[PDB]
Amino acid sequence: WDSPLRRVLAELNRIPSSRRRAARLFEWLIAPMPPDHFYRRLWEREAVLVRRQDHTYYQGLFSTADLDSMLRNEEVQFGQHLDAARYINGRRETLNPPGRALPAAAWSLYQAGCSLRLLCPQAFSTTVWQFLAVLQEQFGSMAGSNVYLTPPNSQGFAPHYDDIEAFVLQLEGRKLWRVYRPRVPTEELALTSSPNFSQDDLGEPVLQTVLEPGDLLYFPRGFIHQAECQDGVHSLHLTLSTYQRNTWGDFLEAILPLAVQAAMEENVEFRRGLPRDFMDYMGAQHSDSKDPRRTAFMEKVRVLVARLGHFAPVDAVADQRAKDFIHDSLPPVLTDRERALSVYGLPIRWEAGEPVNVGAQLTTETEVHMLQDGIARLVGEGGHLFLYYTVENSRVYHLEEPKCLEIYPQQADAMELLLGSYPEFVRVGDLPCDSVEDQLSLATTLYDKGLLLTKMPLA
Amino acid sequence: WDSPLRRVLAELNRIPSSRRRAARLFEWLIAPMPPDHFYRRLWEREAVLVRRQDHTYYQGLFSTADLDSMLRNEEVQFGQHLDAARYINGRRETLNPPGRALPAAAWSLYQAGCSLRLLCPQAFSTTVWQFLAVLQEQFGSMAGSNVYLTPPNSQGFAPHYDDIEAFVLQLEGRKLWRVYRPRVPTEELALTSSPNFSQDDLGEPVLQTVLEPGDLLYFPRGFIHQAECQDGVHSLHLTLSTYQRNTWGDFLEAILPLAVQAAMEENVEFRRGLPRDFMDYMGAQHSDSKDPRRTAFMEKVRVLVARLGHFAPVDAVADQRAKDFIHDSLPPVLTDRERALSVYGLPIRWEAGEPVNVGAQLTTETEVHMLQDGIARLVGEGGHLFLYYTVENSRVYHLEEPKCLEIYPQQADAMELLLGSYPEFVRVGDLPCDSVEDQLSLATTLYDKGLLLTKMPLA
Amino acid sequence: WDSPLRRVLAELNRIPSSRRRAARLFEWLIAPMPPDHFYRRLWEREAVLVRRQDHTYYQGLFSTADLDSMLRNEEVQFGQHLDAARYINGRRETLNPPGRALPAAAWSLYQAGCSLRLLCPQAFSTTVWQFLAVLQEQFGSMAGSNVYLTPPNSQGFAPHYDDIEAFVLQLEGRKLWRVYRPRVPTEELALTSSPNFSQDDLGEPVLQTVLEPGDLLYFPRGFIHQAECQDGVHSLHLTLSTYQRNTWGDFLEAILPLAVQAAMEENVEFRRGLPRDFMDYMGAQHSDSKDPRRTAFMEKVRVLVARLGHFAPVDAVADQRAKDFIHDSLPPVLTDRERALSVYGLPIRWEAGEPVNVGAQLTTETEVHMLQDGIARLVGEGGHLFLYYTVENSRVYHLEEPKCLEIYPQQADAMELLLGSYPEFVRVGDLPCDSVEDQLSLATTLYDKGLLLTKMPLA
Amino acid sequence: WDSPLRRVLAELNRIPSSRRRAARLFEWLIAPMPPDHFYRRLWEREAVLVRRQDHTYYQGLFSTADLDSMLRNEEVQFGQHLDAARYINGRRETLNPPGRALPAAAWSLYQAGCSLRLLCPQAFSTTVWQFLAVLQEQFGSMAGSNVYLTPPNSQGFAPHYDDIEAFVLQLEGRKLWRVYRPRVPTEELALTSSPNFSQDDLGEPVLQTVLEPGDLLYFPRGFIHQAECQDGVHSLHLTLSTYQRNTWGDFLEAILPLAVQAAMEENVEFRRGLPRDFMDYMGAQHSDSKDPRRTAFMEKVRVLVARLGHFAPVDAVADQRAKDFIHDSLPPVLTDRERALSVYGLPIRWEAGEPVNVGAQLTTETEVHMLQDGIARLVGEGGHLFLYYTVENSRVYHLEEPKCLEIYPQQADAMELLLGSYPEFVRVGDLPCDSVEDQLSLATTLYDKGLLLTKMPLA
Ligand SMILES: O=C(O)CNC(=O)C(=O)O
Ligand SMILES: O=C(O)CNC(=O)C(=O)O
Ligand SMILES: O=C(O)CNC(=O)C(=O)O
Ligand code: NI
Ligand code: NI
Ligand code: NI
Ligand code: NI
Repeated sequence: WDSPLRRVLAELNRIPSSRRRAARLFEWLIAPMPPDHFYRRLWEREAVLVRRQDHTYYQGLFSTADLDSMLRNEEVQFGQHLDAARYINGRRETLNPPGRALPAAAWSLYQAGCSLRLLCPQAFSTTVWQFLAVLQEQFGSMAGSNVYLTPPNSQGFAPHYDDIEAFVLQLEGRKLWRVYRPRVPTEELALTSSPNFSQDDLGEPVLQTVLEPGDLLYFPRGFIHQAECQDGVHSLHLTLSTYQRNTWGDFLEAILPLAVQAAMEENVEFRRGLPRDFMDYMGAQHSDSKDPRRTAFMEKVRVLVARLGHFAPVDAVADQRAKDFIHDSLPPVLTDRERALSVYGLPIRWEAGEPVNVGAQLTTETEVHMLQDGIARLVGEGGHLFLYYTVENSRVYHLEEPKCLEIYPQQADAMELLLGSYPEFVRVGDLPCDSVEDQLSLATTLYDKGLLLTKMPLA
Repeated sequence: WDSPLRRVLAELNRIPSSRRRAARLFEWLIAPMPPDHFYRRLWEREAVLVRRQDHTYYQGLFSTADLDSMLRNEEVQFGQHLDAARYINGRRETLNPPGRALPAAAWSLYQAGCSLRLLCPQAFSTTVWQFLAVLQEQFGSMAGSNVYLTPPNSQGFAPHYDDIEAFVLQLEGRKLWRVYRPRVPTEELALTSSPNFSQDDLGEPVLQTVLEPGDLLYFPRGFIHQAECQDGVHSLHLTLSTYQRNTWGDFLEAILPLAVQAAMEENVEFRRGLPRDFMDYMGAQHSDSKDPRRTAFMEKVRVLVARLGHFAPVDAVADQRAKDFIHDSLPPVLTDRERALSVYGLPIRWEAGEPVNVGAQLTTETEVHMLQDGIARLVGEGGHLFLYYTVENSRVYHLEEPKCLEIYPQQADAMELLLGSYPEFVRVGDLPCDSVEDQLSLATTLYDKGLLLTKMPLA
Repeated sequence: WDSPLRRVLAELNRIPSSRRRAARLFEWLIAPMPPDHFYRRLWEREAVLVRRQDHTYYQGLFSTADLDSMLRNEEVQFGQHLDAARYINGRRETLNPPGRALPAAAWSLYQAGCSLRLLCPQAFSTTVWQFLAVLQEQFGSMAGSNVYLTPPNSQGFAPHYDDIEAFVLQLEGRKLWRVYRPRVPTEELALTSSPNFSQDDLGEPVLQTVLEPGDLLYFPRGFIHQAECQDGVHSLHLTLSTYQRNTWGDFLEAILPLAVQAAMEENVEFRRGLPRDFMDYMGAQHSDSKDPRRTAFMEKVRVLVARLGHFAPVDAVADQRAKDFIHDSLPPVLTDRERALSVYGLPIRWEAGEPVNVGAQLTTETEVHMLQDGIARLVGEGGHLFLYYTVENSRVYHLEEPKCLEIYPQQADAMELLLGSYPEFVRVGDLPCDSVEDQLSLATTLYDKGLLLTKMPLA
Repeated sequence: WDSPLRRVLAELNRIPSSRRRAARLFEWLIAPMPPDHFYRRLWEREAVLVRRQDHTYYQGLFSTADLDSMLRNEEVQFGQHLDAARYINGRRETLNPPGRALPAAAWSLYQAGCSLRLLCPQAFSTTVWQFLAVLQEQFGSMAGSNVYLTPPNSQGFAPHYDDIEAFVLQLEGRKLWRVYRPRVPTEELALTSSPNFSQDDLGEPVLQTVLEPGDLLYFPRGFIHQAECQDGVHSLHLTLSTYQRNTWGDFLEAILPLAVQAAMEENVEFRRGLPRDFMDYMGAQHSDSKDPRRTAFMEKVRVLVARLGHFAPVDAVADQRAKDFIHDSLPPVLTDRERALSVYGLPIRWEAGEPVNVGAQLTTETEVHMLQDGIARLVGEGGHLFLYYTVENSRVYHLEEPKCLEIYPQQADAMELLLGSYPEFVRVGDLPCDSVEDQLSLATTLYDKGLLLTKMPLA
């Protein structure tokens, strides 16, 4: 009734800092490999196998039993929540009947040699939720997961790459995995998922191995992979994915239109007229021209492009990606102390015909900090100040719109101070505001919204 | 019956190249100032006044009498075609009753002190159309016009700047003009039109002068200007306009997103993942962060942006701007020769119950060149090659959608040759083509659309 | 140079009432057959042939020569303006090259046996305009036209029926026409155009005849018809069309949803709750049920539909249809008298630097009547009162948007009087308004818009 | 652990027929008054107070304790889920802070003086879900409910009337209600919710009582009502609501456009052209006319409308409303026996390592019937046969699309049979199909979708 995993979880509960929690969990996830080694040399470059030598490593995360109660007690739909898949004679085809996915239907598909894939494990299981909710804080990119249940003597899926950084957690059974290097430069760190491939289309595997429970297998986006079950045992695995559209390229995409517009507003060379007659030497039809105006034009394009770095709003865009990450974020999993010290742990309830324990209000004396570290971001838009937060997000991606509350200019400095000083308590009375009304109102607002905690329970 | 203008038109009819006709008329427009001096020093830099000392210079172009017949014989509409406005006691009013602009309404508005503005003189005047259609060819930019009639002792419009390069042709009467240099760096070569300014907002004119018929005033976008009729005499002028959104910045706007897209598809530095914690040091909150990872991130942006220049498809963007110019352009004005030697000049008509003078096909002995030099442009899009042309455009702006015909790859070299050797004749049989048929095919196709003239009439 | 057509138009210009003009021209159009006989017994009932015995009857209306000038001097396009079609071996081919329809393209198509179909003759021909604009006034419905030119020894089009009442006016040459009664009850007075039919689909013609210039052929919507040119001569005809979607059913479609909505607002029977269990006895599955609640339900539906007649806003729907007709209508063709006595005839012009002949205002002594009888209609919408008018419409269908001016409540009676008493003159001072100022101002507005004429010119 | 409510549910769980269950529960709901009396003279006419003399009638349904838990354990939002309302000094006020509804916020709004309205108790409560699911089966119309919780000495909501038939169940505390007869003819059986009224707009009540636990207070749409908590005690009630837009009027709205369309296709008088001159005597300007042609037009509009009943597709519209109802319907509550005899009862599951308890397929000897009576409906669209069902609906209104499966016509008569013949069993081998493959495939299909039960479990 215990695993390394239930222990690491019990551990996370005791570490006060969300930042520290995430770092710790990631260490665990890849142990004995050190994070720092992994991130500096292996991540995005190398396929990685961690032979755990433990069969009980991930016990308490997720299991086929979990799925079977899920099909029975939760409204799981084919195509929305669960897939049914078969690769045979170099040909894959989905077999989801439309509508609800009942055990009866599901298990019949298993018995016919269809794998089952559950698209949002974190919606229906609180242990996957917590796992992902913690790890996303150290990835600075949303982490989602798919759970893959493959029957004996069969392959579910075709060889292919994905558009995310993959962590395969083997959960039950065994599977033969083949992983390859990218076939060409343009497939390295591929931007979008590949078509399903055929076996002719592949080279040699860089890594071929039989995974077993507790084992972990990681490979960057672009690394083609397949996986089969061999001798009368099955596979269960959870693959954890992150880093979707989180490239330098995606950063520039957002920076550029702004930079050109800043440059055109602020500097008259970007507002000058094109030549009257550039059409006489620019264009496909003239790509071979030896007119020297051609090479002047090119050279001016190149410097003007270069000169836009100076006008790029790197900070504003970082904030905008921060805002999208908040929106993308799973809502936080509280420690017991965190809940107990917050609005969620106030003991006010309904007891025999009335509400009992109206709590204390917060005073200048109350000491406070941000509930956690990875749940809020302050962002300027149109000369206004908004705090976006994760605490009301659903455990389905984007099920809620992005949530935020205004921060008035007078309260700005205090908010920045709060965000920047987690996890160090601070007197409400000591927040850098003009009045005492402002100090209270800020903290009250933040406390009521489930963003703040007090050193000692209000009641 | 004769004027400097009617002589220069007659002269244009005898100059065989449309390139040369355009150069000549601009030379005429600014005479005696040299075009190369003007474009090298004054264009985009400085207001310019040309005291013609010839009050007949522009006769035949446009007169108030034309305006009057126009109101009576065409469907001229307030708002769409004609504004009537009054500047008094520092306010700008607009008095456009809705609907038709009859002579009776228009002339009473004028009698109450209203200035009348014709928005598209070139829709109702063949002499204005021809003027602009020739000039657009040596501007590389659409040339617009507006005609302004002001009654004695009034100002129609409040001071402002325009977003276009303006040439003011004083046609009747006299007007006192004031033109000011740009007030501040950001209004030099301004991007968009000004609001109505008050006289408290102005500095000192750089030029204040009373224009008389025949004179010319030019001032760049961003130069504020205002005008009034002074004692006992009205004014008519035509302002010729061009260079709307035709700047280096506009070219960059289109280039950038293509460039970033090509860099991501072609180079993995762009495909690399952002740091997992850039949010810790980047954002409005960290403007003044000493952290060594901010300056290293900023530095990388500046170098990646610089590297986009190597990826910029400059030629394809030039073709896209050329295609928009073809779409923006007035349909061409043919010389007597160009008409006679083209499809428009074919003698074929209906005569006494049937068609007669049914003409000869072209042969491989037929000698050809493009009908004019500013009527067509070859553009590549999505693997295919298209010839966009102006000969079916309307004298109303964008009343027609962009027009083209497909050029197959076999025919591309011949097409490129024809565009590039205007106005030298080429035997159809001497065209780069893989077959005689291919030779005939392209020539026939271009002749029928009115894109081609033969050395001798087909009939 | 004189023809029965040119005489009847010269006659129309001397008939002071537009109502009378419209009735006169229809009498002419079907002479010697009396209109009252035609509309009582033949209209919507029978195909009618009128052998004119006068090849000159229509001379002046439209000729193939007019088509030729129109291809050359107007921007006539294929598709938009002009179809080129061929019917052979039982198959309708359209051969419209895209773009301009120059004479050379069009006549070669005609020489390859294509007929040409001009879609909006009234846009390019003032005499067809006049013809249609006059006739619409006695149809109560838009009068459209197409011109069909067919070469010798060919058929342009497959047999078919159209959705309009058709009048075929043979202009040149000869054509062998066949017209068929409705093949079936459901095709009598058909609602929409037919597909192209083969000859296997056709019964026996009710009329088969060779038309010669001056003849007329009429047949109702749903009568199939086809036509070929036979021994070495061409044909040119003009088909006049009208009564598109102008039925009692069309009137009902609009009446019903207003009637139901008023019944529900004004009477509680319509508001009561359906029977809690009607689904047990009503539905396809209970077609042949015997439950006596099914037949009680059916009888309640029959009585409630019946009762909706009492709530039908018949007059309002009449006005909406009239407003649609105002929008649909061609702009009016003024007699010389009407032009002289209106705002269009006003002699104010620009002359040598100045307007001249500034004419008097209306006074309460001016006598006035509406410019014509079918240029305006007063329509109540949403508590306000609007006068919709046709004088600013274009000769292209719906090229302008419906046009009205607000008629304030105080002016209603005067407006109604004017509309209802054309063509009797009324002194402005005799109009039913509350003030003299109100009398002058209604009249001035109408006059200025071109809706009114004065017994004597204002100048 | 017992109440009249749990007994009637326990009673309900032994009644084999869903129809009978629904009838039974409604009887219990208004006990001791007979349904047959209520529906025949009370429903839609009268206010109705059922004094229960039994404070424990509804115990088990919903309590303020259930609310508290829900705030605490479910993601309940202000606006979407909960409302916080205060009626004071004659003004309604909404006091919802954006976002989540936590006990803290909720109970302080309670103690400030706000009522708390829960807009979808059936989403969070299984008992209320069962209640309504059962009742809707005997309303033929969606049953939905709101729970209102008002603190002592306040009023939450101003006087108003509603667009539904209301059943107020008093659950806790006591409220003094006032109900009113409709104020005027047009308010009787009102179509849309009234505005908030003042105590001026009101009349003198028709009913005025202090409600008490176990009581019920019914009244029809249009009936005004307000309700306060006087000295010393709170209120908790659940109002059940139905008959939103289920009127004769609404039936006719859907019937008519199709009636006219059918009439125009099937009968030529509905397709005959309007008079050419109706505009001369029809329209608001002629509402006074004495033209006898007008009275003929009116009389003709009237008969044509009355004639539309013959063409009304009454059955098709019944089926469409039936389809809308299946879409609006709560998913069913199975009995223990229904569960056991269906696909949901199958004992199939994931034992330690494998699936086990694979049920038997069905055979021609299996005895089948519809899972319940109010869960499916056969509808014809475009000669296609679709069986719309409710078994996958959510407990949130229209959260899902209308769900269905296609009945092929070989199965048609068999499907019809089952629907018509519940709750009595039928051999699969006796179903009216051509072949045995059809017999089986229909029953299988219906079984796996949760639509069909077997006499004995398949395992
Ligand atoms: O005519 C005036 O008073 C103002 N005219 C213009 O602004 C112009 O020609 O561009
Ligand atoms: O002229 C033809 O061959 C066909 N004519 C028509 O279809 C017509 O006038 O309605
Ligand atoms: O509970 C209240 O105060 C008011 N309730 C209602 O208006 C209702 O049930 O319809
Ligand atoms: Ni994968
Ligand atoms: Ni200007
Ligand atoms: Ni026809
Ligand atoms: Ni209510």
